[PDB]
Amino acid sequence: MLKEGAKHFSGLEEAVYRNIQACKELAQTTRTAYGPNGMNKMVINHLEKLFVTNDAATILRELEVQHPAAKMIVMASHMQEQEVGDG
Amino acid sequence: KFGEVLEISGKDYVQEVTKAGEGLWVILHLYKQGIPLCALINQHLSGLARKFPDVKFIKAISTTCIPNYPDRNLPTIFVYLEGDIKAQFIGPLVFGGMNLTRDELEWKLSESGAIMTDLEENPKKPIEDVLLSSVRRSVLMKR
Amino acid sequence: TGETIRSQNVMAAASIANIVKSSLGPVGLDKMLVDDIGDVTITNDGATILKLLEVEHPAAKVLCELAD
Amino acid sequence: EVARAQAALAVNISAARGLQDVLRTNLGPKGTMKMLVSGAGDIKLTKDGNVLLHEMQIQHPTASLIAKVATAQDDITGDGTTSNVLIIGELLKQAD
Amino acid sequence: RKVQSGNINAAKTIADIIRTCLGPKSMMKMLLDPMGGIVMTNDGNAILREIQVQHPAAKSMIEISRTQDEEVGDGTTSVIILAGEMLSVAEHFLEQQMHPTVVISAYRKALDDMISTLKKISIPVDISDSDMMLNIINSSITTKAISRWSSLACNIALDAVKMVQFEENGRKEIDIKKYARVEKIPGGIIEDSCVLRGVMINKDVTHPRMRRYIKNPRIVLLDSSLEYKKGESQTDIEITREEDFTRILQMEEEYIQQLCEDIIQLKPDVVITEKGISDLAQHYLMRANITAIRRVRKTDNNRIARACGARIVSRPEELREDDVGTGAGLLEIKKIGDEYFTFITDCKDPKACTILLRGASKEILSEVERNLQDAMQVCRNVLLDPQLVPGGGASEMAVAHALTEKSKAMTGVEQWPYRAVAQALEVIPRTLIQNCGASTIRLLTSLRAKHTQENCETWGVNGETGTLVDMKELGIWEPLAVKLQTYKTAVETAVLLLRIDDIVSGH
Amino acid sequence: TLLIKGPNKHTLTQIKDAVRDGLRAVKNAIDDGCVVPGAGAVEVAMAEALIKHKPSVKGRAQLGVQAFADALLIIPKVLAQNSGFDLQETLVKIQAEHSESGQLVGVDLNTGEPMVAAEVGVWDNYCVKKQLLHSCTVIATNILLVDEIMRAGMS
Ligand SMILES: Nc1ncnc2c1ncn2[C@@H]1O[C@H](COP(=O)(O)OP(=O)(O)O)[C@@H](O)[C@H]1O
Ligand SMILES: Nc1ncnc2c1ncn2[C@@H]1O[C@H](COP(=O)(O)OP(=O)(O)O)[C@@H](O)[C@H]1O
Repeated sequence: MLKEGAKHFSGLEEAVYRNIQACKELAQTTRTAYGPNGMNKMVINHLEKLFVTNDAATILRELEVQHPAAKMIVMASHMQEQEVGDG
Repeated sequence: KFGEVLEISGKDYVQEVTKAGEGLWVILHLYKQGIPLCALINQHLSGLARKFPDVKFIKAISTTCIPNYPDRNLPTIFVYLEGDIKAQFIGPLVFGGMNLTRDELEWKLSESGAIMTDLEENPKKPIEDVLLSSVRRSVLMKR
Repeated sequence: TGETIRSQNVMAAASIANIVKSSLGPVGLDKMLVDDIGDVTITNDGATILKLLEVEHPAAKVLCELAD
Repeated sequence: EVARAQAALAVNISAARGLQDVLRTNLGPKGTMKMLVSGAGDIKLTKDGNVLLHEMQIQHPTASLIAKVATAQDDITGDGTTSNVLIIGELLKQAD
Repeated sequence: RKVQSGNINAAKTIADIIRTCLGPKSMMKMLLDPMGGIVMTNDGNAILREIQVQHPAAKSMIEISRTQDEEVGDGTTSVIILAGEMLSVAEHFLEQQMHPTVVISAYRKALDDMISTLKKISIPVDISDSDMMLNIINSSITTKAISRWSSLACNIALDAVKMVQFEENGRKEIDIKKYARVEKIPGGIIEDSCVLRGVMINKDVTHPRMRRYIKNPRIVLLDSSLEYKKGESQTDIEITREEDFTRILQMEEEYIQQLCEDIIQLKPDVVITEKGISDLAQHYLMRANITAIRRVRKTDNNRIARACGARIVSRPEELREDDVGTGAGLLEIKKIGDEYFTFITDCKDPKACTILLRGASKEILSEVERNLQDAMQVCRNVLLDPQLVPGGGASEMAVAHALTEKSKAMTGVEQWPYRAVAQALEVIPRTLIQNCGASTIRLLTSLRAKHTQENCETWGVNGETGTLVDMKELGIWEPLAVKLQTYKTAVETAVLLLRIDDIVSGH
Repeated sequence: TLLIKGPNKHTLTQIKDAVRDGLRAVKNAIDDGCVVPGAGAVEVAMAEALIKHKPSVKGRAQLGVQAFADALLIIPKVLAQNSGFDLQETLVKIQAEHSESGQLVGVDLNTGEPMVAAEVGVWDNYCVKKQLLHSCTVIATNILLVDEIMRAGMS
């Protein structure tokens, strides 16, 4: 309208909505694990081998997100991975 | 070796890359019927060729290169040497509309840089702003 | 055909003759001519108008030739 | 080609009000920060006035000229580019 | 009768653009660029030059305005407004019966009556003292400029104007454009600008070897015919080998010996040369008791053609025994500043002095240039005719009243167009009142009722408040030739636009 | 040398810009010797002096004086709105506190109560306010004189 060019839906009302819904949708594809259970997920990228994994590290390392709210958490995840072992 | 303007078709446009020698700065003008700007450019080139016979000027009807074209191929000029492009021009915005009298030769001398005859002067440039100029003057006077 | 092209030639001759009609005698208005370039020429002479004018009709062409 | 009305002042007041409403939540220590990203995904956080006004894509030419004039007078004192568009917009609204 | 209507429509459209740009309290226009730019300015000439139209009448009016601005320099805005007003008041009301014959005679009679009224109202003035001229210049220049060093600039400009006049012989010809330029050199105090001889020499003279010092010799400049040519008119010698290069030295020695035997008795110095510089031939040339300079641009050419009077012709040798170089001229290469400067004093064609100013950056250069330009223009417009008229909006009312009285006394048939063209002169006071911000009807009625008593023709409208004030206490005066030229140009434009019949095409 | 370290991101440039602005403010506060209080305690007194103690008696001048004085109270209103309180209650409270006492009353960003900014530690500059006023006047002056906007130009 004055600043953006019909690209993003930001303004004075998306704060209490999209900034939380993005993180909710990002975390919804993760609560299926966390615990000794058999919830294997197949990963298809460039190797073309069809392999199933269980940890969320390899799942997040292959998913490509296009949102700053979702990218603000992968940095903390990588920092925690570099610091201690699990977590 | 050249000082006249002739009409070519398609064979000369291909043979110029082999007939030119010692870096010949050839110029090709796409003429369009029904536009006085093309006539003015031709009248200016008729004198520019006699002023400097060290290069070559040719004219061609805009119907050879890509005949299936709408109304986007605006008439302009194309400078070539041995097969390299030196920033071609398009549209009448670079010329200055129908108020061109002594800017084409200056732009040509600035783009070439080999036959400069003391023509390093700056153009008239568009009108300046009354607020930015006043702000700059106040800043210069305060400091 | 026959009586149509003759009427067309007569109309063209009348149209080309109704141009220098308002310029006969010492008291007359001026006429402006453009060369489809940008320059304009103001003159009120019949000979200068008949000499500097485009033509495309055969009857008008032969009339201008006879006038010259 | 021919225009003899008062729509110029109207659109100028509208652009001034829009520029004042766009930048008005960055005053005081309890303000909200802003982020800018477009080139190859470069996250850049900012909250200053001149830094924001110098790196933005404004679609209005009058607002762009106003921002340029405001930034051209920032090399005099320290930081005075902020808390300026609000008073100008209020004065323009009162004049209108 | 549709071409005249379409012409006056475009004329009024062009005139109704820069109408609100007159007086001290003028508006400001703004032009947007198609790429995404916007420039605000309050100059009518810039808007007229940056505009693009397609009607021949608009282009003719633009060319007429440009010619009027280039010839005079003051009064290139109200002409179009007056022409448009006269057209809209005459042709758009007196052409319902189609009679374009008596209108030309009515316009000529109105122009003659206006000229007679403006000539029978002027007051004489004296040019003996200098304080009155400076006061008039300061009052006429107080428009929209700075006020800090205007007195010294105007005094220097008046001195340069009084010193540049020397071509008097009965016609009073004054040329200051191509006769006096401006020089700039940074460094030093800014309070030292004055007048000097002025020689366009910076870094053109090159002396590799140290020779004698130039005190007060007799320099006689020649021509420029010693470059990379083939001789006089034949191709017997051509610069192609080293043998020809070393024979050129002997040829030049023989030529200078022939010149010395012909007409060399005052021993000249430097000569104009466009091509010819080396490390061996130049040494022999300097040893041949002669010097030569190079690197000549357009400014040096204009200087040697105006001050010295050098011409361009195919005749380097065998000239006049008393052509140029008559008088003792000093040429000491001073080291003041940082570049080589020449002060050619007392030579041929005197009264060609230039200015000498030492400022700082480019802003000072531009401001002193525009100050000198406007002051010289005002001085030339004032000295051209020692007659002043009280402007502001007092002479037009008296002219209109005299025209109305003459029309009522003659009792003619064509009185309607005469009255229409006489009542179309109150546009400037109405525009001034509208720009000031007051009533344009009551003020006009009061001004019309005031200009009809007994001995009252100097009461105008103030351009800063909006009240009627006498011109004898304010100090607003204008020259006489400018108003006459404006009226003549307006009448000629109206006559040219009124004598247009049909428009066709040709080659 | 002011050596700084960060957690390897883009906040280091922000910290550098902040310390540069702080150094600039310190340099500006050391060239002069007069420092006036801030926290929104100068616009209220200015408006009170422009409204009450009028320099002259003229309706035409007052029509502009009132508009210029009513536009200087936007800073405290915006501050109170961004702090999380009301807009008119704090305004009339500060007005009553300034009318009853007579000292420079500031704006508190904690409880919304009128307090004195001359005893806490909030300070400002001197030439900054003058430059801001000059810029605002220059901008507001060369805007209302716009007549018409035409579509032309080629360069
Ligand atoms: N102090 C004043 N009192 C009365 N009239 C004034 C005063 N100052 C300027 N004017 C009027 O304003 C007009 C300005 O004309 P100007 O815009 O200079 O014409 P141009 O654009 O053709 O040079 C003058 O004709 C003059 O009569
Ligand atoms: N410690 C403080 N307490 C209350 N208000 C403050 C304080 N510091 C600054 N302000 C307010 O912030 C405003 C200016 O903030 P800002 O626009 O960010 O510029 P700056 O960063 O130079 O202060 C001032 O009007 C002032 O009232």
